[PDB]
Amino acid sequence: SHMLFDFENDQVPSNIHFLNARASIETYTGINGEPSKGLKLAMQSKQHSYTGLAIVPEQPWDWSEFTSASLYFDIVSVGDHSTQFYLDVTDQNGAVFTRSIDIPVGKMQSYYAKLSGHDLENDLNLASGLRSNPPTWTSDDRQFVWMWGVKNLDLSGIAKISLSVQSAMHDKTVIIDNIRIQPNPPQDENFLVGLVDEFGQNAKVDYKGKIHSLEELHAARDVELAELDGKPMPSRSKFGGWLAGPKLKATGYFRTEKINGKWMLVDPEGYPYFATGLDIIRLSNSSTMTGYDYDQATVAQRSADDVTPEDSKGLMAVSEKSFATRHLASPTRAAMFNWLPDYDHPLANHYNYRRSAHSGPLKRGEAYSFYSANLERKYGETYPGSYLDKWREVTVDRMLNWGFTSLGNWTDPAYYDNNRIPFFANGWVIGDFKTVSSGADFWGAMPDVFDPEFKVRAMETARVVSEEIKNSPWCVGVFIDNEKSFGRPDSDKAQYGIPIHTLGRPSEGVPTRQAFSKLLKAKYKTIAALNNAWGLKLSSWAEFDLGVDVKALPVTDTLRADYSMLLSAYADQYFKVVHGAVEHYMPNHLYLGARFPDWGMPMEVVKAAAKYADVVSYNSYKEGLPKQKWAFLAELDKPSIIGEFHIGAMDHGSYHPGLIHAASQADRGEMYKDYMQSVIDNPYFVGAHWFQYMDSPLTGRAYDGENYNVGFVDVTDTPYQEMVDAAKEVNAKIYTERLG
Ligand SMILES: OC[C@H]1O[C@@H](O)[C@H](O)[C@@H](O[C@@H]2O[C@H]3CO[C@@H]([C@@H]2O)[C@@H]3O)[C@H]1O
Ligand SMILES: [Ca+2]
Repeated sequence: SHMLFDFENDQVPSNIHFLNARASIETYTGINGEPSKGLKLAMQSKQHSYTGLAIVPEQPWDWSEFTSASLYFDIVSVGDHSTQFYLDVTDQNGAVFTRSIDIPVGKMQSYYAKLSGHDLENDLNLASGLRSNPPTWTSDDRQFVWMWGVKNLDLSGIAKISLSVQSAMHDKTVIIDNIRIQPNPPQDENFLVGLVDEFGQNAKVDYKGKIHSLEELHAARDVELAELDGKPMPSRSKFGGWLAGPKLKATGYFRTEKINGKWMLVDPEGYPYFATGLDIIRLSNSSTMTGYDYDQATVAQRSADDVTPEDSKGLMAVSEKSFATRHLASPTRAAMFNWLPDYDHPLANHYNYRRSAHSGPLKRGEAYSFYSANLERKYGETYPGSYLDKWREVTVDRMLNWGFTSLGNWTDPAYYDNNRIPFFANGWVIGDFKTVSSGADFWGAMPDVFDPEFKVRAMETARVVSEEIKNSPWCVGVFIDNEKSFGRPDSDKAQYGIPIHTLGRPSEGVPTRQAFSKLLKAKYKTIAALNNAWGLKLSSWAEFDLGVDVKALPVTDTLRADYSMLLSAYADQYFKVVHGAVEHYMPNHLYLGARFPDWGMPMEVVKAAAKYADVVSYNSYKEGLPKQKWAFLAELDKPSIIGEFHIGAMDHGSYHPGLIHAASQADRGEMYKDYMQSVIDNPYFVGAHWFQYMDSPLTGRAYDGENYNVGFVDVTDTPYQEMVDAAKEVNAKIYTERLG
């Protein structure tokens, strides 16, 4: 194709810029086995949470002739750690896409990111409904995995090519060579055909541990069941705390306390407690859209009062009447599957049906859970559905064997009386209340928390959670909601997106806007004072109260101060209402906040949670908890919990490793241990939960197409032994590390 950088002139090129990284040209051994010159990039990524290089041509490259082509890099890690690279490609209009992949130590390989062609011809997926696809051609090269952003850049002007390492726990070093563009090979018209075998596995790729028959599955089951004796790790108290104490005052419920400078939970009997475990201990998210649909008059409709969003509903039992009306809605989906059972087949009962979807080519449709089918294959039936009871018992035996102290978030309520391991409960506050927007809402619109109907719904949410947990001492506490779009950290406008978007609306029929207006009047009194403040020329408060377009205003210190007031009042009201509901129906139990992702934790909102929540919860998909990124915790002095993290890999058939990437199954375990060490060393954290128990389906979970290697078990319900070992290493030292 077209060689951009081969480094053979021994220069570090002046249009490649470095950020917290040292670059030089070094002879190394390339893919063709010959010594060659490459760019050695030693990133100072232990110290700095963003490191990397950026190629910035003096004028954007005009690549418009490349109508079907990819960008290639030869890359390899050097030293002790694999490197997850983020590739960010930015065009001359500011449009960006992000791909990512693991870069192992050892053998150099070629990595490519498509610029145009093939499968590039709130939907983070490719057309298929997979977050990232199998390759559209066969080669030994590795495809950069799709993450997010604009599929089709303006190729007549590529402005920036960025490779970065972010929030690492270690210095990372790579060698890079042969940066080039190549036309795409012809597209394999079968690239999405026959992806899945009868077990839910990658049909086209054999890999270590793959199941090739029913008897191998039974052999896997027999080996494991032989080792599970139901026994907890040593010195765990009844409720999974630390028997060696010091023993503290016992209240009969889980609670928080600072134990010699380190925040802890304290179990119902008074023993120090630290929460470890897995999220999604349920079957709801294990189904994948098959491509078929049913007659709508055969489908039960959602009640408007239901507290449970569609994504979190139990797998729906599909009726024979429904199945009789089966028709093809997506040929592309349907051709993915080598095996799906007839309605007559004993495994037909693992069909599901979703009535909505966040992302993907179908808004609704038939889905099949291969994991669930494999439970039945593994454990059989001694009575209808007995494989589900057996799954739960095995699941609990596993967690105790593996040393986990809890069942994490989104545990099926059938586990809530297990009375062998504590669990975390959850509810979602959903309904018909009025909404507001941040201007970039990810999962859905934000609630208008000043609408009385929002409180009516928070109350019903808590009521139902309360009826599920039956005031049990086994419930560590209650998460409410998840990853709400309180505002992105990219810029002041993004962060204050809720105030900005809401200010643009009228006060009439917008209760959050009325609350905001009240605060600004009390601050400024007259319209002329507000005019001076905001640089506006409004004729009256009445005019102000019709809505003002402040999106257009650059954010000044005055504007920032006013937006901060408004966002604080919004978050205060949210947490106040949710906390009041939880305390009303579950007065004994901890309220665990709203699970802030890195893209939705503006400090005004964190502060509001620290006021009402007993434990502030954050989701953090990174290689660990970097010092500077989490220094703000000292200010709040609140016990905190990681609700989600994970590390995935692509050596066990998955097309997508997940959010954070390892070189292999063993490397996943090593990265789990590094992540958990950073939680364990942090004095504000009282636990961390891994998302999630099982891999997502190879062809994408029905809700939004995530198709990640993020399980402790694969589609066949076989544990990843490298993850088991890493969890046991961690779980053996959680208490000795925190207490001494
Ligand atoms: O295009 C939107 C993206 O923006 C990126 O900046 C986020 O890191 C991404 O974060 C992801 O968002 C949700 C889907 O995967 C998880 C990840 O944090 C969240 O659940 C995503 O929000
Ligand atoms: Ca070279």
